[PDB]
Amino acid sequence: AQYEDGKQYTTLEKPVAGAPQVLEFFSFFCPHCYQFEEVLHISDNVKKKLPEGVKMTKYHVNFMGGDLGKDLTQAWAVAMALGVEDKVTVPLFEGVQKTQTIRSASDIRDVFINAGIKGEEYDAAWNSFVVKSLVAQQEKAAADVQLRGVPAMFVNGKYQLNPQGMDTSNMDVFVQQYADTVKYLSEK
Repeated sequence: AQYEDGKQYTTLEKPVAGAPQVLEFFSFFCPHCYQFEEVLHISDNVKKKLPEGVKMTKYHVNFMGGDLGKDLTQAWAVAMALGVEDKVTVPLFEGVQKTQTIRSASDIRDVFINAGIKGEEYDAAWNSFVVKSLVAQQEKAAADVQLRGVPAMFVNGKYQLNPQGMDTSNMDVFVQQYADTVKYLSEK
C-alpha cells in the first residue's frame, strides 16, 4: 500500500475508546515540539486538511522538566480554559528554549501578563477546579496511550503518527506528507 502500518503510522494494540479525534501531545521542553510549532506549524497545516466535523485537541505532558514541567501542564490548562493558546504558545516555547527566562511558575505567569491576561484572571484560573480537571484530562489522555515521547499525534485513539518514516530533506514536503497522513488515517 502507499500508507503502511509501521511506516507513516503505527497502530496501538490497545485501542483507546472515546478518544479525541485528533489528539496531539507536546512539551515546552521538547525541542522537536519547538520545531513543530515555530518552524513547521504542524497543528495548523493538519487542521487545514482535516474534514469538517473534526475537532483537534492538544495536550501538554509532565515527563519533561520536572517541577517546571508540571507547572507548564497547569499553565497550559489555564491557557485552554481562557482560550489563549494562540497568545502564549510562542512566548512559552521561546521563554523555555530560546531566551531561558522561564525558571519558575512566576516566570510562566509573566508570559501571560505580558500577553495581556490579567493577573487577577490568571491567578483565579490557575487555582480553579475547572483547571484541575483539565490537568486530570491531560494526564489521563497521556496515560491512556502510555505516552513516553513527544511530539506525538493520535488519530481516533487508534493510530499514532510516525514522522521518522517520512522524508525530511524538505520541510514543506514533510509537513504536507504528515498532514495528508492524518487525513488518510482520519477517513479510515
